[PDB]
Amino acid sequence: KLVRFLMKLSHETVTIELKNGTQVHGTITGVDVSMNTHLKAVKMTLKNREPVQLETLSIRGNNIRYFILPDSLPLDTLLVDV
Amino acid sequence: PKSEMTPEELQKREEEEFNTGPLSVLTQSVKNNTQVLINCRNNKKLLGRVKAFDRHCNMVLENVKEMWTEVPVNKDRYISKMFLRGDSVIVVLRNPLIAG
Amino acid sequence: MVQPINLIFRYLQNRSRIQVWLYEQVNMRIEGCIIGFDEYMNLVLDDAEEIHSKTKSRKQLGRIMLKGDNITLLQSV
Amino acid sequence: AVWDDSLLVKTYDESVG
Amino acid sequence: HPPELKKFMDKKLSLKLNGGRHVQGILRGFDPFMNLVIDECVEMATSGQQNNIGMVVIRGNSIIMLEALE
Amino acid sequence: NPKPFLNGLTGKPVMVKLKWGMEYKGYLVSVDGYMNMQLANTEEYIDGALSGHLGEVLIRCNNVLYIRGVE
Amino acid sequence: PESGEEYLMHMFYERKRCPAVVTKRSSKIRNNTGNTTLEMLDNPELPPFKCLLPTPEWRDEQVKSFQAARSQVLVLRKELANNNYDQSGEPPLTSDQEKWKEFCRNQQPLLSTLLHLTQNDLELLLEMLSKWLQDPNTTVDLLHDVWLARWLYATLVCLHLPLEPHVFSTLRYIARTCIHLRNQLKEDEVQRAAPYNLLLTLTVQVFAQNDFKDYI
Amino acid sequence: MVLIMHVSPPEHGLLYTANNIKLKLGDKVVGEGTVYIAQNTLSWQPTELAEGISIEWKQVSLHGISSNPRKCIYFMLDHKVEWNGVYGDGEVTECWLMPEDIHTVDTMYSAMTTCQALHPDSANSDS
Repeated sequence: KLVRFLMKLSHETVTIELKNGTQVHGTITGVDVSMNTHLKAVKMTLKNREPVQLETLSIRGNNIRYFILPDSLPLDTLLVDV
Repeated sequence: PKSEMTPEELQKREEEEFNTGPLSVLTQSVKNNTQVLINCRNNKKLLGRVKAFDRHCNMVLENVKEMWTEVPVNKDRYISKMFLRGDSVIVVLRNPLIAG
Repeated sequence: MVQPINLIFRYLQNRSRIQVWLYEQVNMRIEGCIIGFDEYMNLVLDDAEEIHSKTKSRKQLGRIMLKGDNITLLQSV
Repeated sequence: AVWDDSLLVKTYDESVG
Repeated sequence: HPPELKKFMDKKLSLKLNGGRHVQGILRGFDPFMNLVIDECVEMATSGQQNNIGMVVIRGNSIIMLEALE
Repeated sequence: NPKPFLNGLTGKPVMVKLKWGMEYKGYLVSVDGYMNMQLANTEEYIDGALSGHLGEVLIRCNNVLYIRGVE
Repeated sequence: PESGEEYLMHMFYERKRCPAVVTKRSSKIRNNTGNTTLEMLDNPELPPFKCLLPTPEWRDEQVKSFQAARSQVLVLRKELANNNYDQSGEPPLTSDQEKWKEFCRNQQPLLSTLLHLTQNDLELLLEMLSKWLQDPNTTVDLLHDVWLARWLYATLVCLHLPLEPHVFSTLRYIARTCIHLRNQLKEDEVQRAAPYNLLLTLTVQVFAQNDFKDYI
Repeated sequence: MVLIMHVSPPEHGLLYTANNIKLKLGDKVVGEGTVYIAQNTLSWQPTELAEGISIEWKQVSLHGISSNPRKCIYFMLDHKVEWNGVYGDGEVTECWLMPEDIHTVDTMYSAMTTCQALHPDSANSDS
């Protein structure tokens, strides 16, 4: 059911920390049921390396540590599950 | 104790499970607006309040302080809103005493 | 063709002492006698021991449940 | 836009005074 | 899936496992869970030494790299 | 088998060794279908030394190396 | 009644008979835990004189100015990438810190200089700048020691994003020390407290480390 | 797992195949060859080498479209690839598929994305 929360984040800009310490910053185009996350206008910084720019990026759900959500995100609204 | 029940009883069951099972820790955070200390898999610890969680320990957290050490200095980050993937959790400790 | 489950049945049936190489570790192995298991290869081991390779020393554990996702390799000793 | 090598010194200075 | 490791059946393999461990041996079987049975398994120690460990079961997830020796 | 063994440990002192090396000793309050565990009066051991008293702890299933009963 | 696979079917059925979730409390010893608490980074001075602090209208205005220079750096960086500027073609920079201190004191953060530094360089320069506030036996001022402030700003604009987590940490130390410095200000003038106010605005606003909100 | 072997076109499940693709692993540009994007594996066969690389989808942490100078595919493997005499002898490997025709980049990305969705997991215990 929480993946359903992530699926409502289309068009939101997030920072995602991956299991390997990589940090991905971009705009969510979609999240699927397996948590695979698709983004555009991406800036990705591997742990201790230079940031690279990507037009599009898809992340395997099992590679995600956490999402840093937009401060302004209305959680209470998004968490209503009907 | 049944493989398939009514959709009303099936939410009730999951709610019984969250109350009496190992995940009651998370239930207590949501219910009492208390903080949990999570020993995250990335070595680091996360201190914050559980806004929502599922059977897999995926969580929506607010006012998270991420804390770690490296070479011997203590480090931290504040994250106002986070979605934590369940399998990144090692242990969860409720009511952790801190400064005052 | 040899089926992995058939090797397990055999070790359980023969009460063989087996040694498990671990996924996340290298420096330590687990040894014991398989008295039970499940489809995920979670194992119940009697007279289990930690084997610390660098010192060739052992720590007695008695009866344990070892999670299958830690298994890299199963060897009979 | 493009030039004004100062910029970072200028925007800091004006942001303070 | 079945016709992927099928070609390696009774062949001598070199397997790099995680944690920088290396083993060599003959593939005698596998299952859908990707557990392998390796016969005449040889543990290649970093000591340079080699140990005959007989027939073993190896979990597919622990295999980083697979190469045939024939 | 794994399931009956684990149920047999509920309400008893246990020692849970994690994949990462740490050990947690305490009373096993409850378990679930995923093998998540809840311990009471938990003490953490890093390298066999007491590193702290944690009280009530949830251990997520996927971190466990082994579990054993104490005494 | 098993053969090979057969014991697996005896087990799937054995666990099916089982309650799956069992809960067992108290019985032996139990009692409330005395615990070991948690070693925590102490919160700064709250501070004295909330009048020295800035207007929201000012904060929001100063953030526009930052984000604008940030976006204008991006413009210049893209124009460099089109003209095939290989960052790796950049020779090795000193790690001396003292050789650096003299450079920043005496040379300014002009784009010509600043654009030649990799994310890692900026990363390191910031750690340097951080340490340059975190008690140099110097009576630091920012309002006076302008070169510091000027660089701190520049360095902050330039930092490529996402920012690594230790960059956030070595930024929160800058937050803390100018919180400190500013608390030492009377009413020691609104303009003398001005740099710190900007470097806090930024920390809370730009780098969204709101666990500062109440110091800006 | 990653297999090192001569790679031939897969029977069925193949989504995309193109020749004239340069593969870059980490720093070394390995060479040019043909890519095969199939439901089970992502594989590449150098034209000037005997052995190729075949990768199970579960090993591809992420993938996307970049421009080194130029429009190309980027992907990351969850482990360090040790390819004898090629690339290998720092927990992940960075990779690029660089076709001479950039018009193919979009088609390759879409195909890799389709395959990714075909490879989900149970409860998981990663890093």
